[PDB]
Amino acid sequence: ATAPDSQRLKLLREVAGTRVYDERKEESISLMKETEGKREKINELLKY
Amino acid sequence: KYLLADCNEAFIKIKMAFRPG
Repeated sequence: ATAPDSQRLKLLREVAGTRVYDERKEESISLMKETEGKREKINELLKY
Repeated sequence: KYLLADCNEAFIKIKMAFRPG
């Protein structure tokens, strides 16, 4: 009851069942950006 | 990653050449 509001939002987020989706999406974004760098490298070397 | 790899062995195979001199 005396726990402040941030973990209240986390609690209701877990009740929604989407407590998975955050760590999934920021797990995805890092791999997304590094593959952006890889594919950009592919494009300059493709020109080569 | 595998397509990046494919591009890597592409990089090796394009650089070869034959000079009898």
